[PDB]
Amino acid sequence: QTLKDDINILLDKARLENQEGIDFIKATKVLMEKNSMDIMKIREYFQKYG
Amino acid sequence: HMEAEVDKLELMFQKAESDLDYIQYRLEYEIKTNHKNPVTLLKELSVIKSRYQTL
Repeated sequence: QTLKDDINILLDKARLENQEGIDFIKATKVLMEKNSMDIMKIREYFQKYG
Repeated sequence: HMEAEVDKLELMFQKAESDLDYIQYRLEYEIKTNHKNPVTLLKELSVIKSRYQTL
């Protein structure tokens, strides 16, 4: 029983780490789009200034 | 004399043996007449208790 607990318990930590992972990459890939505009907005600015 | 006593002792042992032999014979009979087991259960429990630590 205790063995089926551990073997279950572990499976849980892995279900998670695949998750806590599978949305980081997307949670990071949204700050990417934000920092990608924020440069392109800074770049478009410094070329002209106005 | 003592030889006679020993003849008895030997006789008793022989009985004890066929006593034991019967008890066994019966258990085997009750066993045959009905239809898992702990034997393969141990092998299975080592296969799991292993690939748990591997995984």
